Formats: sequence, C-alpha cells, structure tokens
Amino acid sequence: GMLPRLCCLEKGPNGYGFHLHGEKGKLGQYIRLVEPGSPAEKAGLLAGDRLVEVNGENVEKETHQQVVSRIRAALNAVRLLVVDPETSTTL
Ligand SMILES: [Cl-]
Ligand SMILES: [Cl-]
Ligand SMILES: [Cl-]
Ligand SMILES: [Cl-]
Repeated sequence: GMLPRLCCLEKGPNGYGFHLHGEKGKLGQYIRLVEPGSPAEKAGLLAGDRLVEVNGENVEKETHQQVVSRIRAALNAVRLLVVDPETSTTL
C-alpha cells in the first residue's frame, strides 16, 4: 500500500499506550515506546514512526505542546497518519 498507514486508536483504561517525542532539529513528532497489548499496538502504531496528521489535520510544523493538546482534546479516539522517516521526506 502506497498510502501512509492510518492508525485508528480508541483510548483504553490505561490510555492509548504510546509516547510522543520531539527533537525539533528533526521535523515534527515521533512515536516511541508502544506498550505491548495496547490500543496503539492494535491500531498498527510503531515506535520510530513520524506523525504527520492527527484527526485529519497536519501536525508536522506544530510544537510538541500543540500536538499533545490536539490528541488530549479529542473524544477518546484518534486517527494518526504516520510515515517511516527512513523512506519519507517532507519537502
Ligand atoms: Cl518519549
Ligand atoms: Cl475532528
Ligand atoms: Cl510510510
Ligand atoms: Cl522530513
């Protein structure tokens, strides 16, 4: 499939089960630490992924805090459009 993976997560009793990290010298936010047995894993999320959209909005050039706020404000379900940074570049 040529489209980016779209991971559709429903929040569980222990949250979504992943970490989000920025470095800022790098473009945008990255997935880390996808806990075994979590909504994140069931949805197909993988640590190393670069996060491109949250619920249909591009988050590549937003601050870490902005992206976290978007995710937290959503009503307990999020669709994360993600790419493999090794093979994917924003120009
Ligand atoms: Cl982290
Ligand atoms: Cl929405
Ligand atoms: Cl990809
Ligand atoms: Cl890039």
